[PDB]
Amino acid sequence: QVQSGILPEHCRAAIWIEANLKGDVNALREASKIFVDNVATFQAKFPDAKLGAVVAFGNNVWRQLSGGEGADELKDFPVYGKGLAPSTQYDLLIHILSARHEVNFSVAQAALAAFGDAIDVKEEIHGFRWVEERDLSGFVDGTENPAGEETRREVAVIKDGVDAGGSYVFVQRWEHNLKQLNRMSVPDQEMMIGRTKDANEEIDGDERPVTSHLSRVDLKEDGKGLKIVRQSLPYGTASGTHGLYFCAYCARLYNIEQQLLSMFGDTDGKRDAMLRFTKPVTGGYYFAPSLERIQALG
Amino acid sequence: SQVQSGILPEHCRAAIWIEANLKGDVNALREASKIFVDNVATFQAKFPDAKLGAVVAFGNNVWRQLSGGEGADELKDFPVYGKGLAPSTQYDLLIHILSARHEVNFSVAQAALAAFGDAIDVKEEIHGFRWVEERDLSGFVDGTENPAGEETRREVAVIKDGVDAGGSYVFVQRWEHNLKQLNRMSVPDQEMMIGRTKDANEEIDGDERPVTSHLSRVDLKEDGKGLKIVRQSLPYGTASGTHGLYFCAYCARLYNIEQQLLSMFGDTDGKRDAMLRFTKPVTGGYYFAPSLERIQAL
Ligand code: HEM
Ligand code: HEM
Ligand SMILES: [Mg+2]
Ligand SMILES: [Mg+2]
Repeated sequence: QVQSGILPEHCRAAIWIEANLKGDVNALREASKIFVDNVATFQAKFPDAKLGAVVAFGNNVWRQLSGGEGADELKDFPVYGKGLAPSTQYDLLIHILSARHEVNFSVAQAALAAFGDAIDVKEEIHGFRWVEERDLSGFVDGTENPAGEETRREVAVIKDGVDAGGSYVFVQRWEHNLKQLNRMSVPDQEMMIGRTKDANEEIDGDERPVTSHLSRVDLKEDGKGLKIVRQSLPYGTASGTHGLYFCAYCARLYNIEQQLLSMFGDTDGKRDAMLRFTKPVTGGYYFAPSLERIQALG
Repeated sequence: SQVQSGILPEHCRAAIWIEANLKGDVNALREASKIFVDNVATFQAKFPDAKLGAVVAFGNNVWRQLSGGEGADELKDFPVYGKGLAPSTQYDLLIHILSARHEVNFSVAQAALAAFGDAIDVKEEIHGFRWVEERDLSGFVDGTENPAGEETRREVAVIKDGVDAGGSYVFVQRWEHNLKQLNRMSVPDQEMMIGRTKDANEEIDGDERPVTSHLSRVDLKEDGKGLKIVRQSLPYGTASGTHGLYFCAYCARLYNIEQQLLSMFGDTDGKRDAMLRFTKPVTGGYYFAPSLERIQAL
């Protein structure tokens, strides 16, 4: 029932396509069915790829396609920090991930064929897992991410109601200034992230700055962590633009927003220390329906 | 005389090519090249399962200065062929990294950039990927008649004796495929354009294909002896944006490559390669890849 791209762990490669609707919103109905059917066919042709994909929709298009039912939390991505985190809300998100980039590429071509000239691609980003699953900063990325299908479902997949089997998705492309990073001592970098670099051990929350990344995003409400399922990957070229393509799924948009309010100064006036070397340049919220809901579009 | 490690490996899944001009004193390339090949050895030691190789190669002007004009008798700036049908974008430095792991290639690319630093101006960085069934993005298998096995590939690509023993000539040319234009062609028309059948990759007899077919352009014999080259080309690009083939070939004789270019681009018999109906080259350069010992003697 859940779209196949939310739950797989440890993908080696991904493709994200962000697009605006140029034509009739009804063109997205048949296109989405064709695409998720294509994904199933590719899974059968390439069983070792552990392929999955997600089609997700921006607020205005999803309100139209759903007749206003459900997706109670969905909204256009606002700026956070009054503009520190920009807003680039689009109509359509396609997320493809697997162990084999060459399979992802074929699936992306299938997606473009399905939607045709109804969509205007705003960016297409090819993510790759780097050495030791580290972000390009050199810090391991993923350690506290929900692990195993059971917990990942609990965090990311809506349990009941009209949206059962769906998920909220957030995507935000960051551009790393690695020269600025390399000007910082390793201890300074470690206090910026909140974990040690080589060994990847958490620095005690009582002993690290409240601006450290972990202090910004490891949030609890009455002892209950506001968890999300991250699917982020490095992207780019060594000599040109490079960074992290951040992607997160959650059964509640709330959990993602609270982390963004924290990181970008809205909650307590303090900003994530990572902004000293990297910055976000896109941002969008999308709703990923269940597969049954996609099939019911037309 | 040891060959650089990136010339001979077969069926690499991923590559990075960096093309750059010299910004500073050519003498800066001496230590930088020695650092780079040492870095390559380090990454081979750290990631034995990547089966990494790399090549540093030099354009005519730079190499004439670094070598004092000795050897590399065939090296020259890449000319335009076909009066401009093949454009010329001769740069000073080529770095070619290939392996089983794109993420290791990326680290090696970063090492190259750190070693050469501001002595170079990067003109393009291209990330190649092997596609399904080793097909070019046109859908045709690419590599079938490439020299196979270390012994034959050495014979074709690696200079055997003299001052340049262990070295090789390199040609790189980036192509931009118009897949929409390709898909307007019937499969039989496409097969007459290439000279092999599409699905089964059977060679079409030379008396059964047009003289403009790719194979008729490049499968050249002189007194019965084929003018062989070692191709390392890979697909590159995004599904929605620029995509094509990054063509790369190694040969102990630049002559073999040039004869094929004169054929493809109309200079030999007034006919040109049928592939120009859907794809076009947008860069072109010749480089000399010295032996590893010669790099140590820089
Ligand atoms: C440049 C952008 C980012 C980079 C390089 C980055 C990197 C990291 C690293 C190195 C960790 C520690 C290891 C781990 O547990 O995964 C981490 C953790 C985490 N990140 Fe980020 N991150 C970025 C952006 C974001 C954003 C935008 C959000 C949320 C809106 C976020 C949410 C989280 C969460 C929830 C954790 C787990 C914290 C914990 O419970 O310990 N990250 N990230
Ligand atoms: C868009 C650019 C190109 C594409 C898509 C392409 C594709 C192909 C394909 C599909 C084959 C047949 C399978 C094989 O034997 O590998 C082939 C063969 C070959 N290509 Fe190309 N190629 C391109 C450019 C070039 C260039 C620029 C050269 C030479 C300068 C070249 C030289 C060769 C050679 C020598 C062969 C082997 C021919 C034989 O002996 O049968 N190719 N190529
Ligand atoms: Mg924690
Ligand atoms: Mg032949």
